[PDB]
Amino acid sequence: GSSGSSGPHKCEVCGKCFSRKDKLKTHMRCHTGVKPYKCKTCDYAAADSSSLNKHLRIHSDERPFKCQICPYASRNSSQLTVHLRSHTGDSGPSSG
Ligand SMILES: [Zn+2]
Ligand SMILES: [Zn+2]
Ligand SMILES: [Zn+2]
Repeated sequence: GSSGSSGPHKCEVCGKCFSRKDKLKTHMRCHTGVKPYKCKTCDYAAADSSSLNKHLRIHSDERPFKCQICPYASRNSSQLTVHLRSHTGDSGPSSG
């Protein structure tokens, strides 16, 4: 059997309180952007990866270092050293 669940649904996305489900249901119409390509700081969404990649260009950031396991990056090597730690279960090659 099922009891059911309900409650208030605020447009946290922007911060608009909506009690009438009918209202919100449509309110979303505005927030319609399911693009996995979004800036790090800006709220811009691109369809094609490249698009986002280029957008990052304008942003002056010196990140010569780049992790292997993850596409992560750091301005200094030191930072990367501590970052790696994260990768605890790094399944890879190992002789012996
Ligand atoms: Zn909203
Ligand atoms: Zn940006
Ligand atoms: Zn990493």
